[PDB]
Amino acid sequence: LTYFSARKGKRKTVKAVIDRFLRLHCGLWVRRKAGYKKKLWKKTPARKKRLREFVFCNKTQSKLLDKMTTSFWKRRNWYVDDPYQKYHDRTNLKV
Amino acid sequence: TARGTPSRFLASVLHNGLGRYVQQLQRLSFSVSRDGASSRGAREFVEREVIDFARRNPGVVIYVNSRPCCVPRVVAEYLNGAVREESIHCKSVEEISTLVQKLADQS
Amino acid sequence: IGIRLTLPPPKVVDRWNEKRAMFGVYDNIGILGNFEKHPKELIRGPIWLRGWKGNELQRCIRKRKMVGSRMFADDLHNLNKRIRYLYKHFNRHGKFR
Amino acid sequence: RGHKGERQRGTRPRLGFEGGQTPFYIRIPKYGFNEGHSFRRQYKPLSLNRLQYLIDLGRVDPSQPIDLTQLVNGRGVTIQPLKRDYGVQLVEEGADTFTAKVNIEVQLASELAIAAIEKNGGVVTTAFYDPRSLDIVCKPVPFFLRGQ
Amino acid sequence: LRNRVTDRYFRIQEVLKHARHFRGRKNRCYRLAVRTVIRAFVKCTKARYLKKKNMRTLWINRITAASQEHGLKYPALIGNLVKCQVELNRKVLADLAIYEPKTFKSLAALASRRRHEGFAAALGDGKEPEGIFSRVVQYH
Amino acid sequence: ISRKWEKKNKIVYPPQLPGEPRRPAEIYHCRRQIKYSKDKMWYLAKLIRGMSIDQALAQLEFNDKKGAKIIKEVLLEAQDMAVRDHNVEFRSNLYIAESTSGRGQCLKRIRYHGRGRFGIMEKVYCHYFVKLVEGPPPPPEPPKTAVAHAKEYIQQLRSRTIVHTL
Amino acid sequence: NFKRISYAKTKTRAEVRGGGRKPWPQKGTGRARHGSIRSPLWRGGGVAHGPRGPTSYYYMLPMKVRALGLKVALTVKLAQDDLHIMDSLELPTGDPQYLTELAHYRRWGDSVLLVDLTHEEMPQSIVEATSRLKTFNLIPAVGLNVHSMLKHQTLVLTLPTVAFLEDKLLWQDSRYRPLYPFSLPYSDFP
RNA sequence: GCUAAACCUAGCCCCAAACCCACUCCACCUUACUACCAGACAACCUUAGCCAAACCAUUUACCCAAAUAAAGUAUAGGCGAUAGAAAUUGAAACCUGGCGCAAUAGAUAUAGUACCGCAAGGGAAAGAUGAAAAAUUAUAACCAAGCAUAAUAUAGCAAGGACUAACCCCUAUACCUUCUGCAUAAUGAAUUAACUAGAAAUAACUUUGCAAGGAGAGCCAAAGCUAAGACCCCCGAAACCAGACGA
RNA sequence: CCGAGCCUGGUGAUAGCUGGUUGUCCAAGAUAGAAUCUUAGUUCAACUUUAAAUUUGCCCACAGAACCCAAAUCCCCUU
RNA sequence: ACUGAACUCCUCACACCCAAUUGGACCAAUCUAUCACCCUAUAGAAGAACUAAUGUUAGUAUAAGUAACAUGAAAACAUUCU
RNA sequence: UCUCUUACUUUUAACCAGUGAAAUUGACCUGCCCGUGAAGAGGCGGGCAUAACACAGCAAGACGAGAAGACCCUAUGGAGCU
Ligand SMILES: [Mg+2]
Ligand SMILES: [Mg+2]
Ligand SMILES: [Mg+2]
Ligand SMILES: [Mg+2]
Ligand SMILES: [Mg+2]
Ligand SMILES: [Mg+2]
Ligand SMILES: [Mg+2]
Ligand SMILES: [Mg+2]
Ligand SMILES: [Mg+2]
Ligand SMILES: [Mg+2]
Ligand SMILES: [Mg+2]
Ligand SMILES: [Mg+2]
Ligand SMILES: [Mg+2]
Ligand SMILES: [Mg+2]
Ligand SMILES: [Mg+2]
Ligand SMILES: [Mg+2]
Ligand SMILES: [Mg+2]
Ligand SMILES: [Mg+2]
Ligand SMILES: [Mg+2]
Ligand SMILES: [Mg+2]
Ligand SMILES: [Mg+2]
Ligand SMILES: [Mg+2]
Ligand SMILES: [Mg+2]
Ligand SMILES: [Mg+2]
Ligand SMILES: [Mg+2]
Ligand SMILES: [Mg+2]
Ligand SMILES: [Mg+2]
Ligand SMILES: [Mg+2]
Ligand SMILES: [Mg+2]
Ligand SMILES: [Mg+2]
Ligand SMILES: [Mg+2]
Ligand SMILES: [Mg+2]
Ligand SMILES: [Mg+2]
Ligand SMILES: [Mg+2]
Ligand SMILES: [Mg+2]
Ligand SMILES: [Mg+2]
Ligand SMILES: [Mg+2]
Ligand SMILES: [Mg+2]
Ligand SMILES: [Mg+2]
Ligand SMILES: [Mg+2]
Ligand SMILES: [Mg+2]
Ligand SMILES: [Mg+2]
Ligand SMILES: [Mg+2]
Ligand SMILES: [Mg+2]
Ligand SMILES: [Mg+2]
Ligand SMILES: [Mg+2]
Ligand SMILES: [Mg+2]
Ligand SMILES: [Mg+2]
Ligand SMILES: [Mg+2]
Ligand SMILES: [Mg+2]
Ligand SMILES: [Mg+2]
Ligand SMILES: [Mg+2]
Ligand SMILES: [Mg+2]
Ligand SMILES: [Mg+2]
Ligand SMILES: [Mg+2]
Ligand SMILES: [Mg+2]
Repeated sequence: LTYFSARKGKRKTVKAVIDRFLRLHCGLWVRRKAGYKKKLWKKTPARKKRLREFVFCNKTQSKLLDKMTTSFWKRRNWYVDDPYQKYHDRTNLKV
Repeated sequence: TARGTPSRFLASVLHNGLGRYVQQLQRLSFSVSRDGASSRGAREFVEREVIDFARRNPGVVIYVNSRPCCVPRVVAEYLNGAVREESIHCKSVEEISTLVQKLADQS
Repeated sequence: IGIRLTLPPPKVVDRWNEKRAMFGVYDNIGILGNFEKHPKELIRGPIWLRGWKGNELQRCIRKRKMVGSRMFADDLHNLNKRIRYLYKHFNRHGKFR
Repeated sequence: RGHKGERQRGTRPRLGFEGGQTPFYIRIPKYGFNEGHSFRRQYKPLSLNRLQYLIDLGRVDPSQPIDLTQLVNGRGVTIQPLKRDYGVQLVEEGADTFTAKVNIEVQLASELAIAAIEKNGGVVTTAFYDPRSLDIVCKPVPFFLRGQ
Repeated sequence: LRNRVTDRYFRIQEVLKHARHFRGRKNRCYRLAVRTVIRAFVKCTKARYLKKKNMRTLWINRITAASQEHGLKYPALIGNLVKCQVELNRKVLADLAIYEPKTFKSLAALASRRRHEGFAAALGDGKEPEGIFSRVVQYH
Repeated sequence: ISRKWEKKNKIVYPPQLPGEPRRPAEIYHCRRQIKYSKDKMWYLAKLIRGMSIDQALAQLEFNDKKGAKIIKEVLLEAQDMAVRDHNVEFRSNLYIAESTSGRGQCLKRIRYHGRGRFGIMEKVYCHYFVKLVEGPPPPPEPPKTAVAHAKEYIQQLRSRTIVHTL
Repeated sequence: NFKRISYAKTKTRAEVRGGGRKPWPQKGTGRARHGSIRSPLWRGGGVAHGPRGPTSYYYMLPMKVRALGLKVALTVKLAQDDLHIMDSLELPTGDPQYLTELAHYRRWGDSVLLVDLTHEEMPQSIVEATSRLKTFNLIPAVGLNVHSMLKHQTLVLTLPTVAFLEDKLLWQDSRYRPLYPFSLPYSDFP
């Protein structure tokens, strides 16, 4: 996506995925489930909880997001009071 | 291709097999170079195993030119006068040995 | 026909002349010259590339940004057209998307 | 390139297009994950394990007051001020095997690290810096090459 | 131009060399020759099996003819020879029939006698002394 | 271009021995850039080839074509050259060995067709070549006789042999 | 390669003069369809995939890698005995005759490279002989390089140059990580 | 044997440096290149559109004043495609070279000539001796397609297996492309010679180097970092818009 | 050659449509479907390919898999 | 009972029959660095390879020596005649 | 015009001589019947035919030359008009 710019000759990120998603340094991605703020009256509690809970993404679209994003979004970041520091690293993963 | 290429019937020179056998390869003429990476095979050949080759085959005669050459050649002359020029350009030692041996075998 | 009947004249190549014997000298100057000069400023060439690597459109945008103001009108027109074609090609056309 | 069509004609669509179908990132809603990331405050970690390692190697002397400038001169931690890291925070890990007695200056500090340093007899002091202040601190020489 | 091929002459004249003897504009031109020379080579390959088969059929015809000249037919002759344990392939059989018809007459008489032994056996399989020439050798 | 035909005469054979066959004097001659079609004058050339110069030039004189006169003046010039500076005793003791035609360096013009289309006219120039040889003309080979057919057939039947075996 | 810069440029169908309009129509005539003159197919046309202007083939290897290259080059020289050391560049005669004579006597080789510490201390005799000659080249310690020492069949060093090279290369091997480039001052590095 | 074939120069391209141009004999804005008379005649205006968004209608980089970095971040946006900074930092030389072409190449150029067009405008091709031509000497002879030298012989994609023998015998449904599937009576191709069409990023893999560090500021990192390698074509519309040219 | 002229320029306009796509040799290799102003296309899946870490993969032997109203199949330790 | 294959056996050697796609080993010619010197080697680079685009240019063939074209008559070449 | 055509003349035409084009052309040594076959065969299978080579006529076929079908469909191609 815009593999070369006219002003600097570099790749360019789509801010859509920035607004929608989040990346962890492991390479994984997380997202808010669709349909979580619409038509809640007819949805049963279990369903709306499935919608409230975050979810990961399979590797195809993970690669899609990684390709369209730049390395600035893939770097390591040391934030304060970040609930995702527990998860920016991976533990007990073989093959 | 057969029809485009000539043809012949089998025939041995002078019926060599009946009486005493004679190597139909008369003469060899090596043309090698001091320098040139292509001529290293021939240079090491004449270093090591031309001596024992001549000892094994006294009937054949060998001449070596050892002059400036981009491609080393070997010429073979037979009793009929048939000539066979072969390029040993950048070629392995054992393969050169096999080649010269089959040329000695060839009529 | 493409072949030539007669040989060409022999190319004389004096493998020992000024620059062939002097070649490469003063390239580690930065390393064993207490870092007074880097080899990028040492080379002779255009101003839009002195120690820079880049593909076609990168070079084009760089040379219009740097030396574009000094450029002739026809050259700058052809160059703008070139960057336009290259932008749309690299970004819209090809495999791998 | 294939036989025929956009594949070898070179006219395949942009990345993330599913033939008019609403793309994945388009159908997925927006949520406030990464907002003000360019304004969120950052600090690089530092472990007491690494600090003891550097003290043992002797690149930074505990006899003198340790500062982030001495850390950056010892290459204990890299700094990227224009990447909006306002300094360095200590880490609980490494409280054991620690006998530095250091008069450490820091930006952020863990209570356990503070307790360990105070047990070993050292001193901990926090000090806030600006972005450009931190730049000229972690790289003093380039700032002095200007004359300001 | 920075890189241009110069040996086109040679790399096409090799094809024309292989196609020299053809007829018409094929021998002269190249694109008319390439489509034909590769065809000739594929036919040279596929002609080997046909050579094998044709020469086999020719030996068959010759042997059948010589047998009928002696009054025998090829299937019976071959069956009797195999029964009598003589594996003479059709090439040498035809060559023998040509260059020494006396030995071929002997072979045909042998085959006929073996047919007669086989007919006696068809009459009585066992309960009889086996044919002298139908007798077999056992290897171990 | 090429003009080897004129050089063909410049050669000089070495002296011949007393006790050897007298060599027959041969010469070449040609004319260049005639306004006529080679396809047309080739007929004249192969008519005159294989006979005596006199009979040839007679046929040409009485042939109602344009190339015939040119050919006959060429032959007369060749005859005169041969007698004057080629050591030819008898001017009439000549016969043609090789008479041929060839294309020349032509010119290209325009003819106009209808509806604005145009065609190209190719003005034709032709070179003419002849080789003369002294001595009587060689006789034409008569048709092979029935006995010749028969002996060829029987020698073929005798040359055939067995195939695909010893 | 790194200092190389190309200069080839070829004109494309847009850069070649003319060729804007369509020469003949699409459907009327029996000729093939063509959009303009100066396409790559036509004579006088442009190049489709050609050398696109003055290119750059610049790229920098790591300082440590370059140091190791120099180290191993003069190492293999020392090993193959085409290396030689002397106290200084001094000779009374100072002529190419004596220089080539000494070379042929000591069995150095056809091509020789001389190394000196700085650019100013080369005596008149040596500088004049080397300027008159071409195969016996001279360089300061700064200009030393694998390319020249490989091209020259022999290499010649002086003790100050040896000390200089040892210092620099061992400093590279024991080097400390950079924070700001070494062009600027440091506590220990001059 | 002719037709032909072969050449190496002219010159040109890319950079760098340096700022550059005009008879001053006559004539040339009336119908230009025409020696000589009463007019009141004067310019300062957003570019748009193709295309992309797989439609299209908001929108879609094209510069206007330091190279690198920050940064493709802050931001904007049918929050979609896509567009996109700044503060701040801060570069080190003379120009006379070419891993640029050598007559289908390279400037279109032997020339903006011939030629075509009312006009704007479009726009070419080629040449080759030798030290001396006040030496036309002179095998340089040998090579593309095309012919003649030298027509023809039952029957067959023109060949192969072969054969004593060229043929006669057995075998064998031209090529490419497209297509479920072509000898197919589906396309393309007269033939020779020359020109003519896969350019690229992260992210991975291989090879080196160093290593809790790597990199010759800036960036990355829970064995990573730096360098190299290799990876993504050509021809073609009807159309649209702006400005000139034409009764 | 006016359903609206010709010339120049944007302009190498675009084209999911047609054609073409240049040296040699070896190997593996046609594969369920969904969505799409989508059905001459594309994205994912599936299949195919390459390099690596690990171990079970395939065939399958008894038992086992519904009331309503057949050939076979799923699962499956052994071999 | 026989005939009957690229099946199988038989002597020798074996990487040497699939579209799209993908993975590998070699390499023509060129410049460059370095060698070599009757034309080659090791490395890098690229305007790096054409039996086909109603492909462009030039030449030459088939159709074809075909279609098509032309000069009123006589004579002294002065004239005369239709 | 026709029943129902004929005869004559000029051109045309054919022959001799001069000059000398185009569209087309994969290579061709270019037969018929039946059958098959991408469903209509000069090229395939089975039969038949068969000294070679021109000139002049015919138009049955070569799905003949010609013009990238205008009819119909498709294109998230156009354009005019309302
Ligand atoms: Mg195609
Ligand atoms: Mg497709
Ligand atoms: Mg498109
Ligand atoms: Mg020829
Ligand atoms: Mg068999
Ligand atoms: Mg243009
Ligand atoms: Mg236009
Ligand atoms: Mg166009
Ligand atoms: Mg050009
Ligand atoms: Mg618009
Ligand atoms: Mg700034
Ligand atoms: Mg030109
Ligand atoms: Mg030109
Ligand atoms: Mg036949
Ligand atoms: Mg195709
Ligand atoms: Mg079909
Ligand atoms: Mg298919
Ligand atoms: Mg078929
Ligand atoms: Mg057909
Ligand atoms: Mg046909
Ligand atoms: Mg058709
Ligand atoms: Mg079609
Ligand atoms: Mg060609
Ligand atoms: Mg590439
Ligand atoms: Mg529009
Ligand atoms: Mg009027
Ligand atoms: Mg129009
Ligand atoms: Mg008009
Ligand atoms: Mg296009
Ligand atoms: Mg395979
Ligand atoms: Mg389509
Ligand atoms: Mg199981
Ligand atoms: Mg087998
Ligand atoms: Mg095998
Ligand atoms: Mg395939
Ligand atoms: Mg080679
Ligand atoms: Mg090319
Ligand atoms: Mg072609
Ligand atoms: Mg046509
Ligand atoms: Mg056609
Ligand atoms: Mg005709
Ligand atoms: Mg006529
Ligand atoms: Mg008339
Ligand atoms: Mg009548
Ligand atoms: Mg007629
Ligand atoms: Mg005529
Ligand atoms: Mg023509
Ligand atoms: Mg039929
Ligand atoms: Mg048939
Ligand atoms: Mg038949
Ligand atoms: Mg018809
Ligand atoms: Mg038709
Ligand atoms: Mg059509
Ligand atoms: Mg559609
Ligand atoms: Mg539309
Ligand atoms: Mg439109």
